[PDB]
Amino acid sequence: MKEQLKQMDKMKEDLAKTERIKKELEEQNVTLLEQKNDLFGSMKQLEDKVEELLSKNYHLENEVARLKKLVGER
Amino acid sequence: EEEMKEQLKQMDKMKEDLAKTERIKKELEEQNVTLLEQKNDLFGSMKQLEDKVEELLSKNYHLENEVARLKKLVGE
Repeated sequence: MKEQLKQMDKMKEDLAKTERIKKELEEQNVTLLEQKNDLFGSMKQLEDKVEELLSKNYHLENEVARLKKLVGER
Repeated sequence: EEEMKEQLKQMDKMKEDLAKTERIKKELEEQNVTLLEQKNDLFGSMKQLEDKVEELLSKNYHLENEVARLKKLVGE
């Protein structure tokens, strides 16, 4: 019966360790989900930015081309 | 001294509380490694998006200088 109290003593520290690590992982898990979400939010902003710049790029190409003719270039 | 059955059992419930917690722990490590991979892939896409943003900003800049040059050329 004495060894059990001991076997239990060790077991208590193992459970305590495993539990604390389980809690760290839960927190980590929560941080990752919120980080993936942040990246989705950032990509949506960049995609719209790319859209906007693309329109500006196409508009600018049309201006240059028109002005190229007007001045007799290339 | 017949109190042993109490802790001898308390011992058994602890043996399972430990196996359970370890099983959940390993599951979480697993899921977290997955989320980590998914987080990196997303991060990569974003970077590429950023690469595209810079390139466009750069082409547009050159293009705006052309308009400027050409306009000046017309006025001379």
